[PDB]
Amino acid sequence: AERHFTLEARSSIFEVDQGVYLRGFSFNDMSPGPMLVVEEGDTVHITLRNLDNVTHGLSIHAANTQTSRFLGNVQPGETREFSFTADFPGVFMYHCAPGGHGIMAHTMGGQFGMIVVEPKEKYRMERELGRGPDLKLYIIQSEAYASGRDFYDGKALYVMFNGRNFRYVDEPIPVRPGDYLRIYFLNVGPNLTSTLHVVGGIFEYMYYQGNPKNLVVGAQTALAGPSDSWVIEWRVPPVEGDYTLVTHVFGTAIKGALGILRAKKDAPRIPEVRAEGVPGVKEIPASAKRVVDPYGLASPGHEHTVRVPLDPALAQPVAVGAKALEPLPVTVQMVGNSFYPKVLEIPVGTTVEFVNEDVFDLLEGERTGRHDAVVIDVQGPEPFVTPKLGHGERYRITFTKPGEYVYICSIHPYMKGIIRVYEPL
Amino acid sequence: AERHFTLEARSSIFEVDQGVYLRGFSFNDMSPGPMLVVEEGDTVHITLRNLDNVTHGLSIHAANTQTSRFLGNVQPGETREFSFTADFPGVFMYHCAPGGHGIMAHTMGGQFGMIVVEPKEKYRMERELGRGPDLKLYIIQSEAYASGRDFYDGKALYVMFNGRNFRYVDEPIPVRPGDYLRIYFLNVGPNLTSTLHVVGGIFEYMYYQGNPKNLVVGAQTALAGPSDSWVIEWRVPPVEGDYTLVTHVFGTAIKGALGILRAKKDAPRIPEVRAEGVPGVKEIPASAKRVVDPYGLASPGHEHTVRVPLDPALAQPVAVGAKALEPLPVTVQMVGNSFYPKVLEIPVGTTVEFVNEDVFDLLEGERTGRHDAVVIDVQGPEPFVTPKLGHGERYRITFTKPGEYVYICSIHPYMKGIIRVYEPLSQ
Amino acid sequence: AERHFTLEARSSIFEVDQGVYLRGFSFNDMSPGPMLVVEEGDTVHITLRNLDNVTHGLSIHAANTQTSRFLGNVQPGETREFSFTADFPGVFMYHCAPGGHGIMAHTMGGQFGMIVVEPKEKYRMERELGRGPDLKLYIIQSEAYASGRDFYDGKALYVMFNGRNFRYVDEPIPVRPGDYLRIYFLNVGPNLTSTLHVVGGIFEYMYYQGNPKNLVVGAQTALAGPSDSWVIEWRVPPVEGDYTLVTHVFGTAIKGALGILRAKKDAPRIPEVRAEGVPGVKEIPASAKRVVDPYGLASPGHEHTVRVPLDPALAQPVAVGAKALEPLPVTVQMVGNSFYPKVLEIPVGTTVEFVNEDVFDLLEGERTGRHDAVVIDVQGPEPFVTPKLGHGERYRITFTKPGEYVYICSIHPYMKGIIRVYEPL
Ligand SMILES: [Ca+2]
Ligand SMILES: [Ca+2]
Ligand SMILES: [Ca+2]
Ligand SMILES: [Cu+2]
Ligand SMILES: [Cu+2]
Ligand SMILES: [Cu+2]
Ligand SMILES: [Cu+2]
Ligand SMILES: [Cu+2]
Ligand SMILES: [Cu+2]
Ligand SMILES: [Cu+2]
Ligand SMILES: [Cu+2]
Ligand SMILES: [Cu+2]
Repeated sequence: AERHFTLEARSSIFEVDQGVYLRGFSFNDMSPGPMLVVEEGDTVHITLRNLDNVTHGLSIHAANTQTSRFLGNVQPGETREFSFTADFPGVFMYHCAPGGHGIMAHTMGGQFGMIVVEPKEKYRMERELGRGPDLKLYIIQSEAYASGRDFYDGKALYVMFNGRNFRYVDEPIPVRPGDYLRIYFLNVGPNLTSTLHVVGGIFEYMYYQGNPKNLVVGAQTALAGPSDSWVIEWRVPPVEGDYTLVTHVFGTAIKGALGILRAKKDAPRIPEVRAEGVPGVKEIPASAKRVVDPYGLASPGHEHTVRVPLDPALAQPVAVGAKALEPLPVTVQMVGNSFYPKVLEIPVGTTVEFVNEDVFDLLEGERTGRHDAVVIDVQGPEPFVTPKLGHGERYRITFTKPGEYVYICSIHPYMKGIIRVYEPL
Repeated sequence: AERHFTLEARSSIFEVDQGVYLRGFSFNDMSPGPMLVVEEGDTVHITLRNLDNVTHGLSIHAANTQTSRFLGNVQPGETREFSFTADFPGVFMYHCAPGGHGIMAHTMGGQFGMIVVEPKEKYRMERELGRGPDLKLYIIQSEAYASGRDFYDGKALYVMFNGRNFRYVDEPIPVRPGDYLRIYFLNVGPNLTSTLHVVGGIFEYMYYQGNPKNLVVGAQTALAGPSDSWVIEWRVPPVEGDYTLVTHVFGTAIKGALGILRAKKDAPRIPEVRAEGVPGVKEIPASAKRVVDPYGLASPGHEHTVRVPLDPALAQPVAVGAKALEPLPVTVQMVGNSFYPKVLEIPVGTTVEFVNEDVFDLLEGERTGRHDAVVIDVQGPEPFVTPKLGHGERYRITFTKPGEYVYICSIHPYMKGIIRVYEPLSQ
Repeated sequence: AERHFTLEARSSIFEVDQGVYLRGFSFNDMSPGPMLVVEEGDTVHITLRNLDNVTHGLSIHAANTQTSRFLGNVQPGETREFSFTADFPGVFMYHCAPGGHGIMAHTMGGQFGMIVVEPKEKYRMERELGRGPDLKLYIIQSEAYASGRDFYDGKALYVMFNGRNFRYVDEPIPVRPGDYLRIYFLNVGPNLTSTLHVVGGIFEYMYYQGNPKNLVVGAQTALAGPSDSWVIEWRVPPVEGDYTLVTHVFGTAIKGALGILRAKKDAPRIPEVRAEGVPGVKEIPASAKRVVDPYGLASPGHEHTVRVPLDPALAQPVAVGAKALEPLPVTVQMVGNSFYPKVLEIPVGTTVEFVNEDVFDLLEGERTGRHDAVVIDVQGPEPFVTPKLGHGERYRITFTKPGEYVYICSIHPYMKGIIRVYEPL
């Protein structure tokens, strides 16, 4: 058949926990984005629309043909149409791909999902039992970051199944003892490895990449690096109670990646568990505990604020050898399309040094990791507009008077920071 | 056969290097715990006893049947009895499972071990040679943490084979050139991946999860994430000398995960190398150079102490636009069933904000990641008790007078921290 | 056949990005080192020479026989000769092996490379097509570190294919639509996992370790931990354009691990891409923007400098209910054959505590992780010499007068740090 899907690139807000909101980028106002399911040999038609005010694009791992000419560098308001044949069965990632630096920077902000290509060849348990699964479960594991600095460092704030911390503890997935389950698992990462496990289960058959040829049997874990996938076949044992789904990378399980398969003889067949996030929200309620934003300003502001005391060399003349010591500059890094620290408070007389730690400094716009810092809200006498900095390039500003400045990158306008200059009354 | 094993949950202290002690939890006073070996098709009876003052439990990956109802949420002094059939051959992890948050928090404190299910189908090198191994080696790789903060961040202090840094450098494993070795390897993690390697060897046959069907041949490395396992068959080449066992993740090999197979023509046949820690101690000697405790107070105390100077906004009135700036609070995180920083020294007038960074705030007791802070050693006029905080909830306290305080969490009484408040003697 | 290769251990400087220089250790002045290619069943003769002023050695994973007796603990000026038979086909790492602690410490400084053992049994796509590859590509992924602290913590500064950030973006690899490519991939790490991917491709056949028996089919990623390898067979789809080679661990792709296969119908047949770095330099030019050195002093110096104010307990007498508080010591760690922080600036009256965080404290020289700290080129009134510290051992020094001290480890003389003591004028 011919199958058609529409993906819409957008800026969004995701509710990842009770009272916890994440700012980022989506397809169709959900993270993970819409789940696409086709059969091996189908023609797949994609319409990609950019509804945002920055450039986006698309990579789709089910296509064994050129994609970036057709689906990259999609400007604000532009549409693309692309078709391909699904020649390889299994479980595939899709994600945003503006091109260059932006492929990595946008993917980590929420722009990812799953496409399943169901094989003509039946999986082994289906063949052996003469019937299809009693239940199919589709799961994405993914990470959320508090800053571009933390993204470079591999320090995830939350890790989750289908876009919400402990989603399937709050709403346990109903199963029955004796059910043939088929699980479709994709770890999008983007940094951390996963080892998927069910407490009370040994997976009978698993298929690396979801291809029926790549058979592994009798496993306690399914090992998956970023963008690795598996199809897993397992019968629920003939005993009632909770069979917990978890990653055995326990420093990530503790951050949200744990759910429950609740086995009861009379359990209802509910709507299909798709690898899709909850719909995004329109605004942040005033009752929020935390707002996470890797690229821009986050709440509460005080947990992202660095207040620097006066350097000992500025408080008075001090020295080591011959002449007086100069004060040390205070660094603000450009890193992972963000400014680190996000909010800096310094005393009059301090020199700030911007430094670009992003590495890919070719191309332009959302395809580049070059950055500048340009004031957009001026409450002081010393507004600033830095040059555009390549990797490892630097720019110094000395602040001599009190004031407060909100600034952005002109190339990537969702990058935002604050400098405040204080003085004794 | 029917096979019976007894596991005893307890609080323990492990000597992980010369003069270096680690506080945590165990089964039977060793980390890794008792190694269990059965045959495929055996009936396995487990007796679990809780000898500690907090709740514990057990998960056992060789069981393909419901376990949490029968072995979870085991109260202090309680016993459970459970049986299952070993239907699947291989190398399996077992670990503590109070339930919920505690599964992750207790496992990282030391409560893990191995159960092996030997297959009825013989492995390929045994079949080909017509005999069993000349020596079996059972190995667990595991991590130790200085704090729950470091646990969240994946920053291990030590990484080790069978519970002690460079154990098999200090005591090399005797083998002979030409020996048929069979290695049973489990990476328990709980955070880091392993690539097992022997210097001077290429592994002939390997079996993912220890299942004979999952064959990989001719490998320089055996890739294993947390709770992944392998069985490996290899012949020692016909040349004497040291063949070093190591993980090729070299930032973890450097932390303790390296040992020696010492090949000599006249080497005695030693008893099998079991995947079990050295038994623990009851007191820490005065000779100790370091005490590590992820949940509580560590030694020396100064290496875990943050001393804050007076906020510039408190030192005098300061301003940006017009009105004076407020001082920033000093943060104490509850994270990985610990307080971070462990010891905080602040000047009078300072406000502390407790914030709960643990995420799972459901259930109760050892099953929850809710926390409070309650003073239990009062050496000042301002002892305190916070509410019980869920994820991302906060509580502020302003300290106006000098003093010191040791506090715990009432939910998890092994969590411990210190606040000291200082003031110039001139006042 | 009988094949002979010469490896020369030395100290080197690599240009890993434009204007960015990395100090470390090499074979033959390139990182990765020379690529060695043999056939299954060949006798391989190695000549190892140590051209440096510290001990080096060699481990070679293609040898299934004792190596360390013959190639370990190679003193300055020494030569070793070693032969073995290549009995196992695939893609193997080699690296420095002085012994003990130094195996890990030297390998992370750049001393690694690839040896390929081509199988007698033909790979599947070569069998099916009746001909060899149109182009062979040999790729190493490796990491670079700013400090031994960062090495312990898994925090790589750069991650790259064949020794230079975005090398194959700056110079894309020409291919033709329809080409049979065979890729020989080795992740040397030494810490991070990789998931190798081509944008617009699904890998047809892959071989774990490069052994023809270990077949995996139809994959979007090839998962590889440190020292894991693959051989990958893939046909370029019949469409012109760029097919991007990348690791899906996107926090490492963003640090330099991304390249381009540029597909054109009229592309010339270039020479095979060898898994070898760019030859090093003898001096760092005036133009340089960054010098990285995990063991020693880096540039600019101020980005590695910690300046401490006077302890509140030294400023004035303070107490917590009883007698006056003592000041807390300021820690310098010995960790990963380096001092952390690299540069420390402290006020007169401050006590410093050196602590050895390296764990392996047996053996001697480059085989041990024992360390001391000793002032060279003395130009301050209070020079120091610490004892040689084992793991977790400590030593205190109280500084009472102003001055500057450059210091080294006597055991590992390339380790270097600075302490400066300041005083009000
Ligand atoms: Ca919740
Ligand atoms: Ca030791
Ligand atoms: Ca560049
Ligand atoms: Cu995008
Ligand atoms: Cu991709
Ligand atoms: Cu920018
Ligand atoms: Cu427990
Ligand atoms: Cu488990
Ligand atoms: Cu608690
Ligand atoms: Cu070396
Ligand atoms: Cu090696
Ligand atoms: Cu040294």
